[PDB]
Amino acid sequence: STKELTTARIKDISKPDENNLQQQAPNRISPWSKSQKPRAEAQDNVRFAVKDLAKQPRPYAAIDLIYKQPIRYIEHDNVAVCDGNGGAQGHPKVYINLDQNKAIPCGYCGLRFAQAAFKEDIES
Amino acid sequence: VSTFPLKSDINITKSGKTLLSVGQGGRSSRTGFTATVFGGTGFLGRVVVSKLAKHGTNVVVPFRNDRARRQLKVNGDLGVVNFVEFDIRNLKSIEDSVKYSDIVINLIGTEHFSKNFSIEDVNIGAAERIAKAAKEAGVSRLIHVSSYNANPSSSSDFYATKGIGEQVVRDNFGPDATIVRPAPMYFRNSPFLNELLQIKALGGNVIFKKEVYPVHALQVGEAIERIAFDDATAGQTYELFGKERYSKKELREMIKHIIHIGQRGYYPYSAGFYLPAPEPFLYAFALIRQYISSQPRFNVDQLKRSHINQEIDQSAKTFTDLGMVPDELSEYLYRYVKPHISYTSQTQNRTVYSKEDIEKLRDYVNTP
Amino acid sequence: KDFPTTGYTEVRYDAEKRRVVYEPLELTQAWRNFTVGSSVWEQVGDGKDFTPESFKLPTPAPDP
Amino acid sequence: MSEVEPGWHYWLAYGTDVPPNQLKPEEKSVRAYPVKKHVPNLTYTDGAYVPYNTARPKCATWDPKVTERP
Amino acid sequence: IPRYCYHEKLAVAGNCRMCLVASCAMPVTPKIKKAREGVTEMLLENHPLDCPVCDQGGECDLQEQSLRYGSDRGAVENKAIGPLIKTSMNRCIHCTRCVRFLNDVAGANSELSANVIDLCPVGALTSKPYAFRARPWELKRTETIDVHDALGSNVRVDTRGIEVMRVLPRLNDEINEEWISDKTRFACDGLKTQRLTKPLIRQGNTFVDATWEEALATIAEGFQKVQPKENEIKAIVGSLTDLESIVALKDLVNKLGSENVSTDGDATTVPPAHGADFRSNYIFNSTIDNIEEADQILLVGTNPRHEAAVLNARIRKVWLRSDLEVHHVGEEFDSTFELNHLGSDVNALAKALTGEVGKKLSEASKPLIIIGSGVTETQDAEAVYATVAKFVTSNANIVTPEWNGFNLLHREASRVGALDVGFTTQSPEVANTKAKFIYLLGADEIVNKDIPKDAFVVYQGHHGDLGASFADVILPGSAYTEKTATYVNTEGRVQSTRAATNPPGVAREDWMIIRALSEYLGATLPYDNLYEMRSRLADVAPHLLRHEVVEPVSEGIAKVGFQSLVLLKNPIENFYFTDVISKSSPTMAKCV
Amino acid sequence: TNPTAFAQTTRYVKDSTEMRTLVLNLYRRYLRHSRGFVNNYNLDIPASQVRTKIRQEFERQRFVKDLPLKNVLYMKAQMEFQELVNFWKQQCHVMQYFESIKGDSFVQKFLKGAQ
Amino acid sequence: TDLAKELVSGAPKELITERVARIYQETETWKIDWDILNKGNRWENDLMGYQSSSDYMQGTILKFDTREGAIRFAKGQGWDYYIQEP
Ligand SMILES: NC(=O)C1=CN([C@@H]2O[C@H](COP(=O)(O)OP(=O)(O)OC[C@H]3O[C@@H](n4cnc5c(N)ncnc54)[C@H](OP(=O)(O)O)[C@@H]3O)[C@@H](O)[C@H]2O)C=CC1
Ligand code: SF4
Ligand code: SF4
Ligand code: FES
Ligand SMILES: [K+]
Ligand SMILES: [Zn+2]
Repeated sequence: STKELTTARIKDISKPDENNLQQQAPNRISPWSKSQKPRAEAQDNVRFAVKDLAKQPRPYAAIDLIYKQPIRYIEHDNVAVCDGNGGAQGHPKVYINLDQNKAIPCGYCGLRFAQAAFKEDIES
Repeated sequence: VSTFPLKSDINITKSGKTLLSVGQGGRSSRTGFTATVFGGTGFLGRVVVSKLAKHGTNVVVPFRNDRARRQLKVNGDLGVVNFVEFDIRNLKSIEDSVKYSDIVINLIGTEHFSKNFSIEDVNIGAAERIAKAAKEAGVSRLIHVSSYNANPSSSSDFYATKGIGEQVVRDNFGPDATIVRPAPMYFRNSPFLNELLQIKALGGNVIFKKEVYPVHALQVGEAIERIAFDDATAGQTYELFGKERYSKKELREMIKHIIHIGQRGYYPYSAGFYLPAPEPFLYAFALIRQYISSQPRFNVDQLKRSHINQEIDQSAKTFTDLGMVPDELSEYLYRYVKPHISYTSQTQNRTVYSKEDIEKLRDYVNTP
Repeated sequence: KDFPTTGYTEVRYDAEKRRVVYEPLELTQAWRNFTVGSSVWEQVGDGKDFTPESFKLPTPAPDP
Repeated sequence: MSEVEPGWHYWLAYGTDVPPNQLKPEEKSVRAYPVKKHVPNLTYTDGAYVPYNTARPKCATWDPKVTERP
Repeated sequence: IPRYCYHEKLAVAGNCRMCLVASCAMPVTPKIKKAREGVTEMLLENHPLDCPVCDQGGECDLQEQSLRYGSDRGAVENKAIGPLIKTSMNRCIHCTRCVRFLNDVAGANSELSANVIDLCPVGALTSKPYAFRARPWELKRTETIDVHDALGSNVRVDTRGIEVMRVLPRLNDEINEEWISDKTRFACDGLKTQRLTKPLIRQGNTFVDATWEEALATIAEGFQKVQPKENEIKAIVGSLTDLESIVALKDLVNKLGSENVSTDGDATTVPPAHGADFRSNYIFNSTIDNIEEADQILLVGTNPRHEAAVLNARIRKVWLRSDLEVHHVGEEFDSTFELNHLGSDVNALAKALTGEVGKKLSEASKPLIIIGSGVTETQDAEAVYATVAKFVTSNANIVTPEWNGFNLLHREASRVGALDVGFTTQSPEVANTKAKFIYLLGADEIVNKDIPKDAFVVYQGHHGDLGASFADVILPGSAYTEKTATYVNTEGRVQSTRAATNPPGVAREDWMIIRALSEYLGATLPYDNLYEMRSRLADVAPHLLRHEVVEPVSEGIAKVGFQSLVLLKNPIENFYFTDVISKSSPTMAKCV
Repeated sequence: TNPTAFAQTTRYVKDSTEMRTLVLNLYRRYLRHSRGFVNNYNLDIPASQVRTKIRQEFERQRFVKDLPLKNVLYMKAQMEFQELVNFWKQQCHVMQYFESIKGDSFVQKFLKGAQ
Repeated sequence: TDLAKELVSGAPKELITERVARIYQETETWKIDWDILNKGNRWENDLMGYQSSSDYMQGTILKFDTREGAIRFAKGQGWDYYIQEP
C-alpha cells in the first residue's frame, strides 16, 4: 500500500507482522514522528544493495509499548507523584494535576495518571 | 579533474530521475549520481573510479579480487565507494551492481583466454549480459569501452570480439549506448609501456614493429567522465587517440637512452635487451606457455596483432568533439619511465628530459 | 585570533598522482557554534581589593 | 569474544561475583519487548550495520498542479 | 539589578520583590545579597523540576537569576488559549507580565497575542510550533526585517543550519518597538512547504523538472514565438518582491522596447491616485516615531488591525497616556482603541472636513491623516486623494518646516520600493494593451489581472501557488530569509535583509535570474554582481544606498506634490492569508 | 649550540638600499641552487623552468613600498630557502608547488551555482 | 596604519577579494563575522544527515572592546567590511 509505511499516524490501522522488514519498527508499521524518515525509504539505498535487512538493528517502538501500560489511578487525591519508579535512577520527580477528566501522562516516563473517580469516563 | 565536473547543479537523467548536486566539488560534496564501474579494479578502473569518487559520485565497484579493491575505497568519502562481490557467470550479482546506478561503465575485457574464460566469453558474453542487465534496471546511460581497432570481420580474435561486442551492446541496451575506442594507454604501470620497459623482451624484432597512436590514460579517464555527465554523448562512438603516431620500435629505443642502458656498449646486448627470434619459434613459445604457464604471457593472438597497425575510424568522434586537447607522449614519456632509470638518485645531476628533448631524442633514434 | 581553527587546506592521497596532496577544506560535519549561549548577564562581580596598606595612597585629614 | 552474551560478559571480567543465572528478582532487568537469541558482531558479513539518516528532508518541494488560464 | 516583574514598556508592579535595594516602583551589601537569596528560594519553592523538558532552558530568567543571586542548595492545571501558545502554568512565577500586555497594549484572540511568549520570563508560556525542537545555544541569530507587512518590523531570525527555527522581534524604537504580529512569527514554517526548488517546464497539463539552461532557453523560444511588440511585454511584481529584482526586471523590459510594467494590485486608475512622481505623495512623511506626539489622526479607508498590526498598537498606547482623538472614515471594524466613526464613503469624509473634525485638525499642533492601501483600489480614490490633498494644501499646520502631516500607509512591502524606482506605468495607452509575454516576478494576486490564452507566462518565485499554476515555465526563486535584499517600508526608510540561509534546491537569487535571462534574450544587462547591482540602484534613486535612513522630503517640493492631487472597504478579507509564505504555513491553517 | 646549515641571523634592516642588495643576493642563491632542487626533489621539469618560477615569485613583490613589509617578506624568503636546500620539505610538497595553474562568464557560473 | 599586513599574514586571497566581513555590536563588545557563502554555506550529508560546509570562516567570531579597534583591525588586514550601525 506504501501509505502505512511512509506516513506518520497516531495508531496503526492494521496488524504489525514482526517478520515484515519494511515496517518502521517490529511492533509498529508507520513512523511515529513527522520528521522521522520512513524505514522503507531509508533502506532503498545503494548501501543496502547486498546487505541482509533482517540483521539490521530494529528496536521496538516505544510509542506502542508505553501505551500498553495500564492507566494509574490515585485514590483520595488530586495530584499524582512520579519519579521514574527508580528513585535516584529514575527521572526528576514531578507532580501531575488531575483536575481534568482525562489521563495526563508523565512528562518523562509517559505513564498516564488519572483519578479513580474518573475511571468510567476515561475507559469509554 | 577540475573543481566541479558538472555544468549545472541539476541533471535530469534520461530515465526520468532528477539529481541535484551539493557542495563545491571536494571530497565532502556530492553530484547526486550513482555509477557502476565494471572492471574498476583494473588499470583503467582505478583511474575512472578515482575521478568519480573524488567529486562525490557514488561508485559501485563489482570485484572478483578482494585485495585489489581495497585501494579504491580511499578515493571517496564515507559511503561513496561500494563493493559487490560478483562474477560474469553469476546473474544475481550482476543485477545487484546496477540496481541503483544511473550510469554503468563497462571496462571488462581481456586480450587473453584461460581455463575458465575465452575471449568470446568476456569481450562479448559479459558485455552483452551487462548491457541487458543494465536495461532491465532502468539505467539511463551505458558506456562500453572497446579497443582502437574494433572490427567484426578482423583476423585477430581480440579485434574481432571487440568489434562484435560493440554491436551486441547496442543491440541489447539500445541505440543510446555510448562506445569508447581508446588507443594504447600510457601511464604509471601501463600495460602498453610495461612491455616496452621490460628488458628481456623475446622476439621484439617482430612484436615491436606495430605502429600506434598512444593516448594518456588520465585523458581517457577524463573523457569517460565527460561522457557520463553529458547526455549529448549518448549513442556516440569515440576514438580516443594521440595526435602523433609511434612504432613500438621507436619507443623501445627512445626508452633505452632514458634508462641509460646504453651507457655501456656491451651491457644491453649482454643483458638480453635484444632477443631476436624466428616467428615460428615465437608462435610455438606463445602456444606452449598458453597451456603450461599459469600467468598470462605473450599469447598467440598478440603475435598476430603485432603486424596489424592502428587504424583510426574516420566516422567516429575524437577528443575535439568532447572539447579537449589530447596530451602529447613527448610531454609525459619521461615522468612515466622515470621510475625505471637505473642510477638517478641525485648521483651527480639528473637528466630531466623536457618535451623538446624527447622529440630531439626521437630523431636520434631514427638516425641509422 | 583571525586564523580559523580548522585552517584552510586539508591533505589526502591522490591515486592518479600517487602522492598526498593539499586541497581546500571541506568538512562532512561543520563545526557547531554552541558558544552563542554566552550569558546575557555578568557572573563575577567587581571583586575584593587586597592591595597592601603600605601601597595605598594616604588620605588627607579632616579640617582642624 | 563477541559471542559471549552481555550477561556473562561482565561476570567473566570479574565485574560481579553474582552470575546472571543467580540474580535476585529485583536486580533482574525487566523488559517490555521479546528477547531473541544473542547475536555476535556481524562485521565482515552481510549482516553488518549500515548507517543512515533517520530524518526526512528539511524542505518539501511544491507538487505541481496546472489550472486552465481564464 | 535582578528583576522578574520590571519592564519599562509595561505598568509598574511590585509582585516579584527581586529589585530590592521595590526600586522599580520606588522613584528617585550583605543584607541585600541575603535578601536576593531569600526571595529566590521562594520562587523555587514550588517550581516544577522541568528544565530538561522545558523550552526556556537555556534562555530562562529564573535559572540565570537563581545562579547569579541565589544559593546553590535548596500543581496547577494547564489551560488552552489557542493553538499558538503552549501553556504550562506550573512554571509560572506569578509576575503579571501577561496581564499587562493582554489588556493595555493588545486590547483583547488577537493579532499581537503571541508577543506574550516573549514577556513571560519562564516556561509558563512558550511557542507551540517551536516546542521541543531546538535549544537557544544551537541557534544562529540573524538580524533582518519583516516582509509580511509594509511596516518592515525588525525581526531576529534564529536558524539551525539550513532550517529556520523561530522568528523573534528585535529592538527598533522607530518602527515596531519590540513587538511583532502573530503572522510575523508563525508563518516561517511556510518556507519549508510548497517550495520552488527546481525549474519546471509545462508540457500539456503537467509540469516536469528542468535545468536552468533549458528553462532560460524555453523562454527564448517562447519570447521569439509570440513575438510581443513594443508595449505587449507585461511584467508584474508581487508583494514579497525585493528591490534589486524590481530594477533588474524594469531594465530588462525596457531593453526589449517596453514600458508595460506594473504590480499585482487592482487599482482601476492606471496612474495611482497618490502618484509616484513625488515621494512625499505616498510615504509616511510624519514617520512612525512621531505618531507618539499626535493630536488628531484621520484614518481614511484603512484598517490598522489588519493592514499593519504593530503600528496599530502605537495608536492605542498614545490613546491611554494622553487625550488623543482619532476619527476614522470607512467600513466599521472591531478596534483595540476608541474610534469616532464618521461614515463609510467619501461624502462623509468631505463632510467631516467641513465639520468639527476639520476645526480640530486646523488648530492641532501635530495633525495626522492616514490613507489606506486599499483606497487606491476603490473607485473614489480620486475623490479622497483630492479632498484630503486640498485640505492639506489649504491649511498651514499640515505642511510646516518642522512637521509634515500627510502619510500614506501601505500593506505590502514591495509597493514603496517599486514606486521609488518608478516601477509603475503612468499611462492607460500602455496599460490597456494586450500582453503576449508575461513575467510574474513573484506575483500571485492575478485573480483580477487579464492573462491572454496565448500569452507566454513565466512565474518566478519562492512558493508554489495559483500564480505558479498559470505559468508556462517556472523559475525557482529565493525567499527573503535567503537573499541579501533591499526593502523600503511605507515611511521611505531603506532597510536591507541579511541572508541567513541558502535557497533550497537549485534556486537562485531573484535578480540573478533576470540578469541571466537577459543574456538569453539579447537584452544583456550590465550587471555582474550585487555591488554593481546596488550602484545601479543609486542611478534610479540616490537615497536607496542609505540603509536605515529616512530621507525627508523638502517642504517646498512636497507642497506641489500635495497640490497636483487636486464604500471604503477594508482590503484584507483574511488576516492569516496575505502572502504566499503565510498560505503554505500549516500553523496558519490551525489558526483558521 | 650551533645553527643549522644555511641559517641566517634575523636582523631588522632600516635602509632601503641595504635591503635591496640583500634581496638581490638571495635571488641569486635561489637561481644557483635551482639545479640542486631538481636533483634532490626529483622534479619532472628542467632547472630552467625552476628558475622561471623563482623569478615570478620575486616579481610578485617587486613593487612593495613599506620597509617593515620588506623585512618580513625577506625573512620569510630566507626561511623558505633554508627549507628547500636542506631537503626538509618532503618531495610531495615541492611537486605540488609546480602544480599551481580562463574564468567563466556570468551565465556559465549561474548555471553551475556560481561561487 | 596603511601597511598591507595581508601580504605577510599568510591568509588566502579570498578574504580580501571575495569574502565580506561585518562589524557589529550585538551588547557591550564589537564583533566581526563573515557573510555566508551564497552556495556552499551548508549542504546536507547524504550518509548521516550531517551539515557539511566549505566555509572555513563560518565559526570565526572576532571580539573587540571598542568600535575603533574593530575598524582599525579590518583595514589593517585589507578586509572588505561593512559596519552594522546599532
Ligand atoms: N593500453 C590499454 O590498456 C588498452 C585497453 N583496452 C580495453 O580497456 C579496458 C580497460 O582495460 P585496462 O584497465 O587498461 O587493463 P585490464 O587488463 O586490467 O582490464 C580488465 C578489467 O576487466 C576485468 N576482467 C577481465 N576479465 C574478467 C572476467 N572474466 N571477469 C571479471 N572481470 C574481468 C578485470 O578484473 P580484475 O582486475 O579483477 O582482473 C579488469 O578489471 C579493457 O577492456 C581493454 O580491452 C583497449 C585498448 C588499449
Ligand atoms: S521555567 Fe526556567 S527554572 Fe522553570 S523549568 Fe523551565 S528552565 Fe527550569
Ligand atoms: S504566566 Fe508568565 S508572564 Fe504571566 S504572570 Fe506567570 S510568569 Fe509572568
Ligand atoms: S522588579 Fe521591582 S519588585 Fe519586581
Ligand atoms: K517564555
Ligand atoms: Zn514519571
